[PDB]
Amino acid sequence: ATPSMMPQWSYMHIAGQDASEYLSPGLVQFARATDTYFSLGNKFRNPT
Amino acid sequence: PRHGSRPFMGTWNEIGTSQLNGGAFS
Amino acid sequence: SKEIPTPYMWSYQPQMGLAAGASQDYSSRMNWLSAGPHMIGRVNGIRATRNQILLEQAALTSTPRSQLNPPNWPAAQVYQENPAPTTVLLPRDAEAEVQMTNSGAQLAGRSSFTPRQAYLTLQSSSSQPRSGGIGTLQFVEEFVPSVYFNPFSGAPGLYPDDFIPNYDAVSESVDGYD
Amino acid sequence: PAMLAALQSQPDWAAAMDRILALTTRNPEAFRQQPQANRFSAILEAVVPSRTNPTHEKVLAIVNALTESKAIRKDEAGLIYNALLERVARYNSTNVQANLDRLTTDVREAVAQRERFMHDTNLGSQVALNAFLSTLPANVPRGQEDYVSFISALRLLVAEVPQSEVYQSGPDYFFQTSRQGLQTVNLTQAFKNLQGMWGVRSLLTPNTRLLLLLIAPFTNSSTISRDSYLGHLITLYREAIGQTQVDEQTFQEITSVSDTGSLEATL
Repeated sequence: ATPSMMPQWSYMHIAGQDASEYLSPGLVQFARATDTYFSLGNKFRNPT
Repeated sequence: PRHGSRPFMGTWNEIGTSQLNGGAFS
Repeated sequence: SKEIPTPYMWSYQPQMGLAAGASQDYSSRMNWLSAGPHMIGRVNGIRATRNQILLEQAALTSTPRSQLNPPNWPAAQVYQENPAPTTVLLPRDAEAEVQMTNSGAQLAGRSSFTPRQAYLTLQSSSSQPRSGGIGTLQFVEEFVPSVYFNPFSGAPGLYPDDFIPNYDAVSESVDGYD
Repeated sequence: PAMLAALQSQPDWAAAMDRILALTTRNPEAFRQQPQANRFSAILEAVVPSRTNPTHEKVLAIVNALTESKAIRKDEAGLIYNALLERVARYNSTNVQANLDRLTTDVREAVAQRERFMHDTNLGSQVALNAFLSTLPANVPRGQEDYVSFISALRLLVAEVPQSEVYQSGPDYFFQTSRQGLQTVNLTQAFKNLQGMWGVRSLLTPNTRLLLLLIAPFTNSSTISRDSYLGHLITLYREAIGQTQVDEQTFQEITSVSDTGSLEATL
Protein backbone atom coordinates (compact mmCIF):
# COMPACT_ATOMS: atom_id res chain seq x y z
CA ALA A 1 0.00 0.00 0.00
CA THR A 2 1.16 3.52 -0.89
CA PRO A 3 -0.67 5.97 1.39
CA SER A 4 0.04 8.93 -0.87
CA MET A 5 -1.80 7.56 -3.91
CA MET A 6 -4.09 5.06 -2.23
CA PRO A 7 -7.19 7.17 -2.89
CA GLN A 8 -5.83 7.74 -6.39
CA TRP A 9 -6.12 4.05 -7.23
CA SER A 10 -9.27 3.08 -5.34
CA TYR A 11 -10.66 5.89 -7.49
CA MET A 12 -10.04 3.77 -10.59
CA HIS A 13 -10.19 0.46 -8.72
CA ILE A 14 -6.54 -0.12 -9.56
CA ALA A 15 -6.17 -1.20 -5.94
CA GLY A 16 -8.66 -1.68 -3.13
CA GLN A 17 -12.07 -3.31 -3.01
CA ASP A 18 -12.96 -6.13 -5.40
CA ALA A 19 -15.71 -5.91 -8.03
CA SER A 20 -18.05 -7.69 -5.64
CA GLU A 21 -17.90 -5.11 -2.84
CA TYR A 22 -17.64 -1.64 -4.43
CA LEU A 23 -20.98 -1.95 -6.23
CA SER A 24 -24.35 -1.46 -4.61
CA PRO A 25 -25.39 -4.90 -3.31
CA GLY A 26 -28.37 -4.69 -5.65
CA LEU A 27 -26.17 -4.82 -8.73
CA VAL A 28 -23.84 -7.44 -7.29
CA GLN A 29 -26.84 -9.67 -6.60
CA PHE A 30 -28.59 -9.03 -9.91
CA ALA A 31 -25.58 -9.51 -12.17
CA ARG A 32 -24.81 -12.74 -10.32
CA ALA A 33 -28.09 -14.30 -11.46
CA THR A 34 -27.68 -13.00 -15.00
CA ASP A 35 -24.32 -14.34 -16.22
CA THR A 36 -26.13 -16.86 -18.37
CA TYR A 37 -27.84 -14.62 -20.96
CA PHE A 38 -26.48 -11.09 -20.33
CA SER A 39 -22.92 -11.21 -19.01
CA LEU A 40 -21.88 -8.24 -16.90
CA GLY A 41 -18.76 -9.50 -15.14
CA ASN A 42 -16.37 -8.03 -17.70
CA LYS A 43 -17.25 -4.47 -17.39
CA PHE A 44 -16.53 -3.49 -13.83
CA ARG A 45 -12.79 -4.04 -13.23
CA ASN A 46 -11.66 -5.92 -10.18
CA PRO A 47 -8.37 -4.81 -8.90
CA THR A 48 -5.36 -7.01 -8.00
CA PRO B 1 73.84 -2.89 10.14
CA ARG B 2 72.28 -0.88 13.04
CA HIS B 3 71.47 2.78 13.56
CA GLY B 4 69.31 3.66 16.57
CA SER B 5 70.86 7.19 17.14
CA ARG B 6 69.33 9.92 19.46
CA PRO B 7 68.14 13.45 19.65
CA PHE B 8 64.48 13.45 18.67
CA MET B 9 61.88 15.32 20.76
CA GLY B 10 61.51 17.49 17.53
CA THR B 11 63.61 20.64 16.80
CA TRP B 12 63.67 24.32 17.75
CA ASN B 13 64.36 27.13 15.27
CA GLU B 14 62.29 29.04 17.76
CA ILE B 15 59.89 31.69 16.64
CA GLY B 16 59.32 35.38 17.16
CA THR B 17 61.48 34.92 14.05
CA SER B 18 62.00 31.82 11.83
CA GLN B 19 64.21 29.07 10.34
CA LEU B 20 67.90 28.74 9.20
CA ASN B 21 69.51 27.75 5.76
CA GLY B 22 67.80 30.85 4.29
CA GLY B 23 65.18 29.60 2.03
CA ALA B 24 66.54 31.90 -0.72
CA PHE B 25 69.66 33.99 -0.53
CA SER B 26 73.14 32.95 -1.64
CA SER C 1 -3.03 30.96 -7.84
CA LYS C 2 -4.31 27.42 -7.49
CA GLU C 3 -4.93 25.62 -4.19
CA ILE C 4 -5.53 21.79 -4.44
CA PRO C 5 -2.15 21.79 -6.17
CA THR C 6 -0.59 18.55 -7.57
CA PRO C 7 2.29 17.52 -5.15
CA TYR C 8 5.84 18.29 -6.25
CA MET C 9 7.71 14.98 -6.33
CA TRP C 10 11.30 14.83 -5.08
CA SER C 11 14.04 13.28 -7.19
CA TYR C 12 16.93 11.20 -5.85
CA GLN C 13 20.66 11.07 -6.49
CA PRO C 14 22.03 7.64 -5.51
CA GLN C 15 25.21 9.68 -5.33
CA MET C 16 25.69 12.26 -2.59
CA GLY C 17 23.05 11.36 -0.04
CA LEU C 18 21.25 14.68 -0.41
CA ALA C 19 18.30 14.71 -2.80
CA ALA C 20 18.13 16.26 -6.25
CA GLY C 21 15.71 18.36 -8.26
CA ALA C 22 11.97 18.47 -7.83
CA SER C 23 8.96 18.72 -10.11
CA GLN C 24 5.19 18.56 -10.20
CA ASP C 25 3.77 15.09 -10.69
CA TYR C 26 4.95 14.68 -14.25
CA SER C 27 2.97 11.54 -15.09
CA SER C 28 0.52 10.27 -12.50
CA ARG C 29 -2.58 12.38 -13.15
CA MET C 30 -6.06 11.77 -14.52
CA ASN C 31 -7.50 13.16 -17.76
CA TRP C 32 -10.91 14.58 -16.92
CA LEU C 33 -11.61 16.73 -20.00
CA SER C 34 -13.82 13.82 -21.00
CA ALA C 35 -15.75 14.32 -17.75
CA GLY C 36 -18.59 16.57 -16.67
CA PRO C 37 -19.25 18.33 -13.40
CA HIS C 38 -20.15 15.11 -11.61
CA MET C 39 -16.71 13.52 -11.50
CA ILE C 40 -14.67 16.65 -12.18
CA GLY C 41 -16.11 17.48 -8.78
CA ARG C 42 -14.75 14.25 -7.36
CA VAL C 43 -11.32 14.19 -9.03
CA ASN C 44 -11.16 17.59 -7.43
CA GLY C 45 -11.26 16.26 -3.90
CA ILE C 46 -9.58 12.95 -4.57
CA ARG C 47 -6.54 15.09 -5.31
CA ALA C 48 -7.30 17.13 -2.19
CA THR C 49 -7.37 13.94 -0.12
CA ARG C 50 -4.05 13.02 -1.71
CA ASN C 51 -2.69 16.40 -0.64
CA GLN C 52 -3.91 15.94 2.92
CA ILE C 53 -2.40 12.45 3.07
CA LEU C 54 0.89 13.88 1.86
CA LEU C 55 0.78 16.60 4.50
CA GLU C 56 0.06 14.18 7.34
CA GLN C 57 2.68 11.66 6.25
CA ALA C 58 5.16 14.51 5.87
CA ALA C 59 4.55 15.90 9.36
CA LEU C 60 4.53 12.37 10.80
CA THR C 61 7.57 10.87 9.08
CA SER C 62 9.92 13.76 8.37
CA THR C 63 12.29 15.25 10.96
CA PRO C 64 11.44 18.95 11.12
CA ARG C 65 14.13 20.95 9.32
CA SER C 66 14.76 24.48 8.06
CA GLN C 67 15.93 23.80 4.48
CA LEU C 68 14.10 21.42 2.16
CA ASN C 69 17.19 19.67 0.82
CA PRO C 70 19.96 20.41 3.33
CA PRO C 71 23.41 20.59 1.73
CA ASN C 72 24.93 18.40 4.45
CA TRP C 73 22.82 16.48 6.94
CA PRO C 74 24.17 16.87 10.49
CA ALA C 75 25.73 13.80 12.13
CA ALA C 76 22.72 13.24 14.39
CA GLN C 77 19.72 13.09 12.03
CA VAL C 78 21.20 10.59 9.54
CA TYR C 79 20.41 6.94 10.27
CA GLN C 80 23.60 5.50 11.73
CA GLU C 81 24.78 1.88 11.78
CA ASN C 82 25.02 0.53 15.31
CA PRO C 83 26.42 -3.00 14.94
CA ALA C 84 26.86 -5.31 17.91
CA PRO C 85 30.10 -5.63 19.87
CA THR C 86 32.04 -8.34 18.06
CA THR C 87 33.28 -11.07 20.40
CA VAL C 88 36.24 -13.13 19.21
CA LEU C 89 37.07 -16.16 21.35
CA LEU C 90 40.86 -15.86 21.44
CA PRO C 91 41.62 -19.51 20.66
CA ARG C 92 44.62 -20.22 22.88
CA ASP C 93 46.65 -19.46 26.04
CA ALA C 94 49.62 -17.42 24.82
CA GLU C 95 51.52 -17.80 28.08
CA ALA C 96 50.93 -21.54 27.98
CA GLU C 97 52.19 -21.95 24.42
CA VAL C 98 55.29 -19.77 24.78
CA GLN C 99 56.12 -21.51 28.06
CA MET C 100 55.90 -25.05 26.73
CA THR C 101 57.62 -24.23 23.43
CA ASN C 102 60.57 -22.85 25.37
CA SER C 103 60.48 -25.87 27.67
CA GLY C 104 60.47 -29.49 26.57
CA ALA C 105 60.31 -29.70 22.79
CA GLN C 106 56.66 -29.08 21.98
CA LEU C 107 56.48 -27.90 18.42
CA ALA C 108 52.69 -28.18 18.58
CA GLY C 109 51.70 -29.30 15.09
CA ARG C 110 40.30 -25.92 23.27
CA SER C 111 43.76 -26.71 24.59
CA SER C 112 45.33 -29.60 26.52
CA PHE C 113 48.37 -27.84 27.98
CA THR C 114 46.26 -25.38 30.00
CA PRO C 115 42.51 -24.90 30.42
CA ARG C 116 42.58 -21.12 30.01
CA GLN C 117 40.63 -19.16 27.42
CA ALA C 118 39.24 -15.64 27.22
CA TYR C 119 37.10 -13.58 24.87
CA LEU C 120 38.27 -10.25 23.47
CA THR C 121 35.00 -8.36 23.07
CA LEU C 122 35.79 -5.40 20.82
CA GLN C 123 33.87 -2.36 19.59
CA SER C 124 32.26 -2.58 16.19
CA SER C 125 30.48 0.58 15.12
CA SER C 126 32.94 3.31 14.16
CA SER C 127 35.08 6.12 15.54
CA GLN C 128 33.38 9.21 14.12
CA PRO C 129 29.76 8.79 12.99
CA ARG C 130 28.78 9.46 9.39
CA SER C 131 27.87 13.04 8.53
CA GLY C 132 26.84 13.82 4.97
CA GLY C 133 24.06 12.27 2.90
CA ILE C 134 21.15 9.97 3.70
CA GLY C 135 20.47 6.53 2.26
CA THR C 136 17.45 5.59 0.18
CA LEU C 137 15.58 4.17 3.17
CA GLN C 138 15.97 7.67 4.56
CA PHE C 139 15.12 9.59 1.38
CA VAL C 140 11.64 8.04 1.26
CA GLU C 141 11.35 9.02 4.91
CA GLU C 142 12.64 12.59 4.84
CA PHE C 143 11.64 14.05 1.49
CA VAL C 144 7.99 13.04 1.40
CA PRO C 145 6.24 14.39 -1.71
CA SER C 146 6.08 18.12 -1.11
CA VAL C 147 2.76 19.92 -1.62
CA TYR C 148 3.09 23.56 -2.67
CA PHE C 149 -0.24 25.08 -1.65
CA ASN C 150 0.50 28.14 -3.74
CA PRO C 151 2.73 28.80 -6.74
CA PHE C 152 5.84 30.96 -6.89
CA SER C 153 3.85 33.79 -5.35
CA GLY C 154 6.37 36.13 -3.79
CA ALA C 155 9.62 38.02 -4.11
CA PRO C 156 12.75 36.20 -5.27
CA GLY C 157 13.88 35.03 -1.89
CA LEU C 158 10.90 33.48 -0.33
CA TYR C 159 10.38 30.73 -3.07
CA PRO C 160 11.04 27.04 -2.42
CA ASP C 161 14.35 27.43 -4.12
CA ASP C 162 15.49 24.01 -3.34
CA PHE C 163 13.26 22.70 -6.15
CA ILE C 164 15.20 23.91 -9.21
CA PRO C 165 17.71 21.10 -9.86
CA ASN C 166 20.51 23.51 -10.68
CA TYR C 167 20.66 25.03 -7.19
CA ASP C 168 23.82 25.21 -5.09
CA ALA C 169 22.37 25.80 -1.64
CA VAL C 170 25.91 26.39 -0.38
CA SER C 171 26.13 29.64 -2.36
CA GLU C 172 22.44 30.21 -3.13
CA SER C 173 23.28 30.24 -6.83
CA VAL C 174 22.42 28.26 -9.94
CA ASP C 175 25.43 26.31 -11.16
CA GLY C 176 26.73 26.64 -14.71
CA TYR C 177 29.14 25.40 -17.34
CA ASP C 178 26.31 23.58 -19.11
CA PRO D 1 31.57 43.73 11.63
CA ALA D 2 34.53 45.54 13.17
CA MET D 3 36.62 42.80 14.76
CA LEU D 4 36.06 41.11 11.40
CA ALA D 5 37.86 44.23 10.21
CA ALA D 6 40.26 43.89 13.13
CA LEU D 7 40.51 40.20 12.27
CA GLN D 8 41.26 41.03 8.64
CA SER D 9 43.99 43.59 9.33
CA GLN D 10 46.13 45.15 12.04
CA PRO D 11 48.31 42.04 12.84
CA ASP D 12 49.34 46.86 20.66
CA TRP D 13 51.94 48.65 22.75
CA ALA D 14 50.99 47.57 26.27
CA ALA D 15 51.45 43.95 25.20
CA ALA D 16 54.89 44.94 23.85
CA MET D 17 56.19 46.89 26.87
CA ASP D 18 54.67 44.16 29.02
CA ARG D 19 56.94 41.58 27.38
CA ILE D 20 60.21 43.47 26.81
CA LEU D 21 60.00 44.70 30.40
CA ALA D 22 59.38 41.05 31.27
CA LEU D 23 56.12 41.69 33.14
CA THR D 24 54.14 38.82 31.62
CA THR D 25 53.06 35.75 33.61
CA ARG D 26 53.55 32.50 31.68
CA ASN D 27 57.07 32.89 30.29
CA PRO D 28 58.77 36.09 31.49
CA GLU D 29 62.07 34.79 30.12
CA ALA D 30 60.87 35.18 26.55
CA PHE D 31 62.09 38.47 25.12
CA ARG D 32 65.48 38.25 26.84
CA GLN D 33 66.55 35.21 24.84
CA GLN D 34 65.80 36.45 21.32
CA PRO D 35 68.72 37.44 19.08
CA GLN D 36 70.12 40.82 20.01
CA ALA D 37 68.72 42.08 16.71
CA ASN D 38 65.07 41.58 17.70
CA ARG D 39 65.64 42.90 21.20
CA PHE D 40 66.92 46.11 19.57
CA SER D 41 63.95 46.21 17.18
CA ALA D 42 61.31 45.94 19.86
CA ILE D 43 62.83 48.20 22.54
CA LEU D 44 62.86 51.20 20.22
CA GLU D 45 59.12 50.70 19.77
CA ALA D 46 57.89 50.88 23.35
CA VAL D 47 60.32 53.74 23.89
CA VAL D 48 59.11 55.93 21.03
CA PRO D 49 56.01 54.36 19.45
CA SER D 50 55.62 54.74 15.69
CA ARG D 51 52.48 56.41 14.39
CA THR D 52 49.89 54.62 12.26
CA ASN D 53 47.35 55.44 9.53
CA PRO D 54 43.99 53.93 10.42
CA THR D 55 41.88 55.00 7.45
CA HIS D 56 42.00 51.71 5.55
CA GLU D 57 41.17 49.71 8.66
CA LYS D 58 37.98 51.53 9.62
CA VAL D 59 37.06 51.94 5.98
CA LEU D 60 37.31 48.16 5.82
CA ALA D 61 35.23 48.31 8.96
CA ILE D 62 32.47 49.97 6.92
CA VAL D 63 32.52 47.69 3.87
CA ASN D 64 32.33 44.59 6.04
CA ALA D 65 29.19 46.20 7.41
CA LEU D 66 27.45 47.09 4.15
CA THR D 67 28.01 43.66 2.60
CA GLU D 68 26.62 42.04 5.72
CA SER D 69 23.35 43.86 5.67
CA LYS D 70 23.00 43.78 2.02
CA ALA D 71 24.00 46.64 0.02
CA ILE D 72 27.30 46.17 -2.00
CA ARG D 73 27.15 42.47 -2.98
CA LYS D 74 29.80 40.10 -1.67
CA ASP D 75 31.64 40.17 -5.01
CA GLU D 76 31.71 43.97 -5.36
CA ALA D 77 33.69 44.81 -2.22
CA GLY D 78 36.74 45.41 -4.38
CA LEU D 79 35.25 48.35 -6.24
CA ILE D 80 33.29 49.74 -3.30
CA TYR D 81 36.41 49.58 -1.12
CA ASN D 82 38.63 51.36 -3.63
CA ALA D 83 35.94 53.97 -4.32
CA LEU D 84 35.38 54.66 -0.62
CA LEU D 85 39.11 54.83 0.03
CA GLU D 86 39.73 57.25 -2.83
CA ARG D 87 36.82 59.48 -1.82
CA VAL D 88 38.07 59.49 1.77
CA ALA D 89 41.60 59.83 0.42
CA ARG D 90 40.60 63.06 -1.30
CA TYR D 91 38.37 65.02 0.90
CA ASN D 92 40.18 63.51 3.96
CA SER D 93 40.79 65.65 7.00
CA THR D 94 40.12 65.62 10.58
CA ASN D 95 36.76 66.27 9.19
CA VAL D 96 36.10 63.06 7.44
CA GLN D 97 38.75 60.95 9.26
CA ALA D 98 36.60 61.43 12.17
CA ASN D 99 33.25 61.29 10.61
CA LEU D 100 34.28 57.85 9.72
CA ASP D 101 35.29 56.92 13.20
CA ARG D 102 31.79 57.72 14.44
CA LEU D 103 30.17 55.77 11.61
CA THR D 104 32.31 52.69 12.27
CA THR D 105 31.82 52.81 16.04
CA ASP D 106 28.06 53.32 15.71
CA VAL D 107 27.11 50.98 12.87
CA ARG D 108 28.46 48.03 14.84
CA GLU D 109 26.57 49.30 17.92
CA ALA D 110 23.37 50.53 16.28
CA VAL D 111 22.70 46.94 15.23
CA ALA D 112 20.04 46.45 17.89
CA GLN D 113 17.31 47.60 15.52
CA ARG D 114 18.59 45.07 13.00
CA GLU D 115 18.40 42.48 15.76
CA ARG D 116 14.88 43.68 16.55
CA PHE D 117 14.13 43.49 12.83
CA MET D 118 14.66 39.73 13.17
CA HIS D 119 13.25 39.25 16.68
CA ASP D 120 9.68 40.44 16.16
CA THR D 121 9.86 40.33 12.36
CA ASN D 122 8.80 43.99 12.54
CA LEU D 123 9.97 44.31 8.95
CA GLY D 124 7.49 42.28 6.93
CA SER D 125 5.29 40.53 9.46
CA GLN D 126 3.58 43.09 11.68
CA VAL D 127 4.07 46.17 9.52
CA ALA D 128 2.63 44.18 6.63
CA LEU D 129 -0.11 42.50 8.67
CA ASN D 130 -1.00 45.68 10.54
CA ALA D 131 -1.28 47.08 7.03
CA PHE D 132 -3.40 44.21 5.72
CA LEU D 133 -5.69 44.35 8.74
CA SER D 134 -6.27 47.95 7.62
CA THR D 135 -7.34 46.69 4.18
CA LEU D 136 -9.84 44.26 5.70
CA PRO D 137 -13.52 45.25 5.73
CA ALA D 138 -14.72 47.41 8.56
CA ASN D 139 -14.13 45.68 11.88
CA VAL D 140 -17.86 45.09 12.31
CA PRO D 141 -18.77 41.91 10.39
CA ARG D 142 -22.46 41.09 10.36
CA GLY D 143 -22.80 37.62 11.84
CA GLN D 144 -20.46 37.48 14.83
CA GLU D 145 -17.56 39.26 16.48
CA ASP D 146 -15.45 36.18 16.99
CA TYR D 147 -13.77 37.97 14.07
CA VAL D 148 -11.52 40.00 16.36
CA SER D 149 -10.29 36.97 18.30
CA PHE D 150 -9.26 35.27 15.06
CA ILE D 151 -7.66 38.40 13.64
CA SER D 152 -5.70 38.77 16.88
CA ALA D 153 -4.59 35.14 16.84
CA LEU D 154 -3.17 35.97 13.42
CA ARG D 155 -1.06 38.80 14.83
CA LEU D 156 0.10 36.62 17.71
CA LEU D 157 1.12 33.88 15.26
CA VAL D 158 3.10 36.31 13.13
CA ALA D 159 4.74 37.83 16.22
CA GLU D 160 5.66 34.57 17.97
CA VAL D 161 7.06 32.63 15.02
CA PRO D 162 10.07 34.67 13.88
CA GLN D 163 11.19 31.84 11.61
CA SER D 164 10.19 33.75 8.53
CA GLU D 165 6.39 34.17 8.50
CA VAL D 166 6.83 36.92 5.92
CA TYR D 167 3.70 38.71 4.75
CA GLN D 168 4.21 39.68 1.12
CA SER D 169 1.94 41.92 -0.71
CA GLY D 170 2.36 39.87 -3.93
CA PRO D 171 -0.05 42.17 -5.76
CA ASP D 172 -3.58 42.91 -4.74
CA TYR D 173 -3.87 40.08 -2.18
CA PHE D 174 -1.58 39.88 0.78
CA PHE D 175 -0.27 36.23 1.30
CA GLN D 176 1.01 34.59 4.56
CA THR D 177 4.05 32.33 4.48
CA SER D 178 4.68 29.67 7.10
CA ARG D 179 8.44 29.55 6.46
CA GLN D 180 11.13 30.78 4.07
CA GLY D 181 10.69 27.36 2.50
CA LEU D 182 7.16 28.58 1.78
CA GLN D 183 5.44 25.20 1.34
CA THR D 184 2.32 26.45 3.09
CA VAL D 185 1.71 29.68 1.18
CA ASN D 186 -1.85 30.58 2.12
CA LEU D 187 -3.62 33.52 0.55
CA THR D 188 -4.71 36.08 3.12
CA GLN D 189 -6.92 38.12 0.79
CA ALA D 190 -8.70 34.87 0.00
CA PHE D 191 -10.15 34.52 3.47
CA LYS D 192 -12.72 37.10 2.47
CA ASN D 193 -14.50 33.78 2.26
CA LEU D 194 -14.47 33.57 5.91
CA GLN D 195 -16.46 36.89 6.11
CA GLY D 196 -19.15 34.50 5.53
CA MET D 197 -19.09 31.88 8.19
CA TRP D 198 -17.94 34.42 10.83
CA GLY D 199 -20.87 33.32 12.80
CA VAL D 200 -22.81 30.30 12.07
CA ARG D 201 -23.70 26.98 13.72
CA SER D 202 -17.86 22.49 2.58
CA LEU D 203 -17.74 26.12 1.48
CA LEU D 204 -14.20 26.54 2.82
CA THR D 205 -11.69 26.05 0.07
CA PRO D 206 -8.66 24.46 1.78
CA ASN D 207 -6.87 27.79 1.40
CA THR D 208 -9.10 28.91 4.23
CA ARG D 209 -8.60 25.46 5.72
CA LEU D 210 -4.87 26.05 5.35
CA LEU D 211 -5.08 29.27 7.37
CA LEU D 212 -7.16 27.54 10.03
CA LEU D 213 -4.69 24.68 10.33
CA LEU D 214 -1.85 27.21 10.36
CA ILE D 215 -3.07 29.31 13.28
CA ALA D 216 -5.10 26.73 15.24
CA PRO D 217 -2.23 25.89 17.61
CA PHE D 218 -2.40 29.49 18.81
CA THR D 219 -6.10 29.28 19.68
CA ASN D 220 -7.36 28.18 23.11
CA SER D 221 -10.85 29.25 24.23
CA SER D 222 -10.76 32.22 21.89
CA THR D 223 -12.56 31.60 18.70
CA ILE D 224 -15.23 30.10 20.77
CA SER D 225 -18.39 28.15 21.52
CA ARG D 226 -20.07 26.18 18.84
CA ASP D 227 -19.70 29.22 16.74
CA SER D 228 -20.13 26.93 13.92
CA TYR D 229 -17.65 25.58 11.79
CA LEU D 230 -15.15 28.31 12.62
CA GLY D 231 -15.48 27.22 16.07
CA HIS D 232 -15.24 23.60 15.95
CA LEU D 233 -12.93 23.34 13.04
CA ILE D 234 -10.42 25.25 14.98
CA THR D 235 -10.92 22.86 17.90
CA LEU D 236 -10.83 19.83 15.60
CA TYR D 237 -7.67 21.13 13.92
CA ARG D 238 -6.06 21.51 17.33
CA GLU D 239 -7.19 17.99 18.23
CA ALA D 240 -5.67 16.72 14.98
CA ILE D 241 -2.45 18.59 15.76
CA GLY D 242 -2.22 16.86 19.13
CA GLN D 243 -2.97 13.51 17.54
CA THR D 244 -0.34 14.27 14.90
CA GLN D 245 2.24 14.87 17.61
CA VAL D 246 1.19 11.57 19.18
CA ASP D 247 1.46 9.72 15.88
CA GLU D 248 4.80 11.37 15.09
CA GLN D 249 6.41 10.13 18.28
CA THR D 250 4.69 6.77 17.78
CA PHE D 251 6.05 6.37 14.25
CA GLN D 252 9.57 7.31 15.29
CA GLU D 253 9.32 4.75 18.09
CA ILE D 254 7.94 2.03 15.79
CA THR D 255 10.65 2.68 13.19
CA SER D 256 13.33 2.67 15.89
CA VAL D 257 12.07 -0.72 17.11
CA SER D 258 12.89 -2.02 13.63
CA ASP D 259 8.21 -0.64 4.09
CA THR D 260 4.94 1.20 4.69
CA GLY D 261 4.12 -0.62 7.91
CA SER D 262 3.54 2.02 10.56
CA LEU D 263 2.25 4.48 7.97
CA GLU D 264 -0.82 2.26 7.54
CA ALA D 265 -1.93 1.76 11.13
CA THR D 266 -1.08 5.35 12.00
CA LEU D 267 -2.80 7.18 9.16
